[PDB]
Amino acid sequence: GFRKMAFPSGKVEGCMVQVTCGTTTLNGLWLDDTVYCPRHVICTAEDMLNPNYEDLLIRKSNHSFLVQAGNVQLRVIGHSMQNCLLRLKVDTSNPKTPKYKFVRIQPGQTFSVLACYNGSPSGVYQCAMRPNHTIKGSFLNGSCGSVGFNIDYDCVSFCYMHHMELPTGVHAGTDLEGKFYGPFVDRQTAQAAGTDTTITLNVLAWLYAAVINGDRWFLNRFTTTLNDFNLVAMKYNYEPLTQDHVDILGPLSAQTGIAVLDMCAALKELLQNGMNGRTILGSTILEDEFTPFDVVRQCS
Amino acid sequence: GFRKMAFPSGKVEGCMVQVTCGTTTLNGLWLDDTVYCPRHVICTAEDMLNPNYEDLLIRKSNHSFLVQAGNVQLRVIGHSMQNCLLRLKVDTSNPKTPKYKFVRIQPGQTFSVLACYNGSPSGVYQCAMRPNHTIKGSFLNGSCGSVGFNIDYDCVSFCYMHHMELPTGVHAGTDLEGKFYGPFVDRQTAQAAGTDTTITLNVLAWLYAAVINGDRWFLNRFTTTLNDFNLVAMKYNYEPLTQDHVDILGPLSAQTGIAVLDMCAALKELLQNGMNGRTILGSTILEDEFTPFDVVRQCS
Repeated sequence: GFRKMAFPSGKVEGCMVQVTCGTTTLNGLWLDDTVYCPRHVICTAEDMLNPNYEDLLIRKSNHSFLVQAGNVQLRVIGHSMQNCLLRLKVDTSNPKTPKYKFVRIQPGQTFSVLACYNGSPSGVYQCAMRPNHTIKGSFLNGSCGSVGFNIDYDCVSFCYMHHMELPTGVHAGTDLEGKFYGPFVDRQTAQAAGTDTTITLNVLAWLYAAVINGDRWFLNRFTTTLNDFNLVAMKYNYEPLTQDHVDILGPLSAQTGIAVLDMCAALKELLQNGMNGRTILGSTILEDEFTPFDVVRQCS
Repeated sequence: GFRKMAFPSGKVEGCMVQVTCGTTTLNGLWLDDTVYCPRHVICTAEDMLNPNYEDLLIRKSNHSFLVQAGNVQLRVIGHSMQNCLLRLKVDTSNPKTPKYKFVRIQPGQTFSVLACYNGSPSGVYQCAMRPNHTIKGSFLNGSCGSVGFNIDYDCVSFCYMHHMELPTGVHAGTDLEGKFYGPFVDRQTAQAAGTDTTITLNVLAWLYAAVINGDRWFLNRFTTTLNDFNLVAMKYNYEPLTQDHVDILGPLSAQTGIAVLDMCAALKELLQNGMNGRTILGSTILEDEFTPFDVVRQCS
């Protein structure tokens, strides 16, 4: 039917390093003469419950950080903290640094994650930021420091760095300025994901994709309004829709001829009676990790 | 719950080229001083119904093939045919050639596909060879020449090249010796996928993964035998199981303590009554594009 596709990972692979302090190793991101990694690399098992990061960091020598690219040591010559990241100054600029920028993404948006083990890339996956500010993700197990990204023609937009696994096994992390997505903290403490919800905009996008594919069976038999839509959505643990969501679906509506509120109607009826024994795009679930942007890029 | 992860694509990205003949463009694979591409690149719209490949090829000059790496022309200096592939000799060895080999995979096995547009990589996905020798794939739309692969530490095992879209929109292709998977032909003709089935071994693997994850709810309440298992499988359009499949599940059985025939029992009961309103690894479908090998690599 329709596959979740990740961005090609080559540009990011050449930026993955290992960073070791003491007995703790994780992944860092080497761009130009900086390596970024989770600041929790400086913690012992005992530090991790309530780490004095500022104190811990200022006590550390540059020599205490072992940064390896493959097997090659890059000497650190400065360290500073940025929110919940370390910015390590290294003695070599990465010759493989791509064109990049750093972006903070919004809940609901998608990105690719290059899962790594101690600086070795092992695989790539496509995911979304959940409304509860986690990633369901479930590979980032022990690959803290692994990064999430989007690629716009030649430019790499880094948007996530993995820091922690929460109790449910979902992943929590920061943007590349070191600011957590969601209310989580980089310590080993009592914290849980909020209740999650289904990304309604993304489901609508996927319903447009199904239309783009040639599916029309599920088109609405009745009209809805945004309010009446949101009463059902929520019974079904879907995120409520706003007019601004309605607008985002503009181009897809244009491409397909199926008005946005007609599609909201179709989703309401799919939820209440249609997805009983039926499939769309070959699937029995309503996919929510494709954005309107993703659908246009892949289905057009 | 559990994500399908593709291999990192960097090694393959640096091998993607565009090959043009006449008005037809597609992707080729540049390794050492050879470029491989679908031989149907030499066809016109009219050739494509019943192409005389041998004649077409022998009439062609080397100059008639435009091979571009990015925007850089590689001059072809010989062409020969290999089954349904062209092997073009080019004047430059790819400096980005990784360690590679070519393997033919079996139905049921998995691989990563780097989907490209006219030699530009656009995304990566993980899929399986269907029992009916197609890929459900649904991105390979206009990216003939795109390749499928597995990566074993440092070595790239190329196993697929995309050639055609069949009427259902599934993809058909060859191994890197140019031999089709399945009964398909590289012409525009009357040919269809066979009826497909569910990859039973892979579903069993995923049930082991669920156990590895901490799920035990679905464990069998009754015993089965291989024969009695295969009567149900088939009602449900699952591929029958053999003893050799039973054996392949050896290591997973070892790791989990759940005997293989106990897991077959659990699947039979999941099919007949358990997957009614319930989920495994967060999903309401029984996943069949993870092999026993994949599960060990990802869940261990």
